Amino acid sequence: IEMAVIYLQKLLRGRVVQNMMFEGKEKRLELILELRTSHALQEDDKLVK
Amino acid sequence: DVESAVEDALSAAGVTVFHDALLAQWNHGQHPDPIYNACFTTSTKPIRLECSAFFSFYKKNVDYETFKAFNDACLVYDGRLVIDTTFHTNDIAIRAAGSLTKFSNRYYSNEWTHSNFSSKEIGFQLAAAMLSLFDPTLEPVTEPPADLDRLIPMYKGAKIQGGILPGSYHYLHISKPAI
Amino acid sequence: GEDLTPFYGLVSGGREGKFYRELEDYFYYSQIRSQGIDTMETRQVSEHICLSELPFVMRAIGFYPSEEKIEDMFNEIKFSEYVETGKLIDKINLPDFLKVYLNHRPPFGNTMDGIQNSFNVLGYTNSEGKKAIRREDFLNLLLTKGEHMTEEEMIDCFSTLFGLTPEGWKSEPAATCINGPEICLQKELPEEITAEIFTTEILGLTLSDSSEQLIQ
Repeated sequence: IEMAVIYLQKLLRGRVVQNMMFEGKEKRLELILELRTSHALQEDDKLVK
Repeated sequence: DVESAVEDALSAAGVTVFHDALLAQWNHGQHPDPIYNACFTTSTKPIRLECSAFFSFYKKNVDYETFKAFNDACLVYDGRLVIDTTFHTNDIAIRAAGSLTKFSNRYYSNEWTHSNFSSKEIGFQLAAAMLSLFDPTLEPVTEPPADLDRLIPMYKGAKIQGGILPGSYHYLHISKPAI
Repeated sequence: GEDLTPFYGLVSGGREGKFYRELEDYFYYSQIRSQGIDTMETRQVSEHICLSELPFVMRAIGFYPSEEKIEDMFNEIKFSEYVETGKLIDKINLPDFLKVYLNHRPPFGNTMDGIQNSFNVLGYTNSEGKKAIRREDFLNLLLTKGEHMTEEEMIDCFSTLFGLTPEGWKSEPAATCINGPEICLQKELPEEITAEIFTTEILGLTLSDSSEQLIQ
């Protein structure tokens, strides 16, 4: 019972938080894109950048 | 030489001159309004001073209120406001210029900005660009080539600063844009 | 081969898939979150996220660790280097974060099955026989059991999921909203709730089934 409840709680919390992050990423996307223009994340920095 | 001249004029006035210091707290921990007494830190010693009134010229900045109003806009802000070298913001419909503005890092010239140049030359060329959207008598013009996106083009309109100085001197200084 | 090549191969579209770019953005966005969205300085970012962001990024990609899983992963990162260095460490790099995700994630896309099982344990079979839960019972259980929720927290979550609030919840205020969610708890949620309804609420993603036959 408790693990089933945790399963639901997990899916609720995850969905809420992911929606927060994707939304924020939209507004910031212009900022984010320019940041990527400047410099890059370590893997894709090392090859791609 | 001129700085030394001004400093000697300040000596003859008896103005109280402090290099190196940094602003420790007026009214320390006591209620700040009004100020009455002030402290200054230094490389070696405490300072205290008596301050009926306090005038700031510490740092120019974008206004906090307007900075926030921009960040609400989600116009790209990198501590100063981001444009291409043809004044486009991230909105095709919104464009910006003057020392509040700065170019993408790709230009690799975060030292070089509209802050560097004359004001008038900036406004004049910005208007010339924006007229091309408005004016039917010149032909309508394309969006920039990326080849322009490669560079900040060298303006030349000299930048003026000028002042009257302690002991009733006049002062005038003009510059080529530079780091 | 070697280096990321196997793990890249595990990611759909590897180094150029729209998924992979979507993930990479979250590393930057969460770096901004760690800096704070409001700052007057130059922005700065480099290689790393700070571990509190890691649960946020993981959820942002689309995998849903429990609080216990979060604790486990923080232990994993802190201690794994510990004995050689002597040190706690809390700056994680993308390549290792990717390894963590790939190990921790469900071994495919996320699946209905645990949802069905959870309803099947919790619910009665309804008039249609479907395993189903009554709205107030469902809410009360979600607060009381499992890992506990505050009532106001749960109300905020529901209001967000229905989209009653302003979005992102991370720059501009809201408090005019929350009174609406009180009645929305009745008006939004049906009296009987089912896996079908709950998954329609959580998921726009039709999490279609995986395949294997080519895999060695």
